[PDB]
Amino acid sequence: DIVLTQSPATLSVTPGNSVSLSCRASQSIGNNLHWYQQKSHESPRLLIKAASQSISGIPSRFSGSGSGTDFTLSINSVETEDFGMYFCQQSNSWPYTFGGGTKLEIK
Amino acid sequence: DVQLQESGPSLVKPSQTLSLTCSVTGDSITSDYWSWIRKFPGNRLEYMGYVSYSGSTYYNPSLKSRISITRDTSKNQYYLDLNSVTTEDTATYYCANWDGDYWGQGTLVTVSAA
Amino acid sequence: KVFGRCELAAAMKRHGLDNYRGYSLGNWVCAAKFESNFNTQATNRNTDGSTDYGILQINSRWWCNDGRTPGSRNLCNIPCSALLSSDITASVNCAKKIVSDGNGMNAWVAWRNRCKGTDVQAWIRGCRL
Repeated sequence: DIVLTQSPATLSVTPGNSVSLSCRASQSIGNNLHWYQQKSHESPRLLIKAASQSISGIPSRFSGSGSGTDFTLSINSVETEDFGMYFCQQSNSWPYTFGGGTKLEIK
Repeated sequence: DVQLQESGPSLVKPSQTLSLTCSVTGDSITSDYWSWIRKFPGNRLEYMGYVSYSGSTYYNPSLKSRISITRDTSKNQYYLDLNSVTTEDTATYYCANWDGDYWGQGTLVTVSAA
Repeated sequence: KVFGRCELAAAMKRHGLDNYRGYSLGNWVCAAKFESNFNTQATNRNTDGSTDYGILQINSRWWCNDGRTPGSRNLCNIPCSALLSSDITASVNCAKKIVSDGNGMNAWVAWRNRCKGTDVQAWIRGCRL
């Protein structure tokens, strides 16, 4: 299957700072990568679809870039509400797979 | 607006069939593709499969052909069956539409001999 | 807008269609060629009361809503009128959902009649990609 790697798996940041989370695929997936946010006790929330397409209702500070095997989720000026898990998922090939997730934690 | 909601037993026995129901409110299930995803203890997410409009299904090979996804238009819901479960099937099960815009609240299903 | 063969192949590659769900890039370029002749404005009404829209001829009975078709399901949850832009973004997003059904690219009749079984790779050959 396509393996998605999210490293670093944990990221410590101070609110107000800008960060980028990585997601690399074992084989090219075009732009078919979606980013999810999952705060404890909650269902995942789709943030970005097709690698860079914006989603209505999602804060503007979230953006995605990349293509092929290397993708990035960027957060401009991290807010406290942003702390939690972020997962990338590919839909280029079946079975759909998820990255191991990156946890955004405060310093 | 569309809302998804999982329902079914939270505790099941090893070797039995685990079954869950996703109730869709706000629109017809005949207007989308429908999936099941589960999260294991440890932040590990697994896409189980989905059923598309034609009724064709795609199941994750990791499930070793023990899964079945069906629908019922008259009740506006779809289902998940997972046969011969083991403690390895304990997880939080979620139903979501194919593109991921809508997710259920998720339901923890524990597989235990007791 | 009318794309040039290579121009669309590069656009489709960028839009993540190369090897999407087992279908190589040539399949999509070939499909666009015979479905709409690379024309993003292509619009053809059908016998069953539906109409096919855009570069990839998306149907109004199953995929998009044109508000005048019997038994509309709007699986792509988008107005057909929104699939006629020079920007192929919307047609690609919907095309991906279409091909994700078990029927695959067989949803595209012209592709089935003129591309399936042929050397589809030929459609991206001789192109800078």
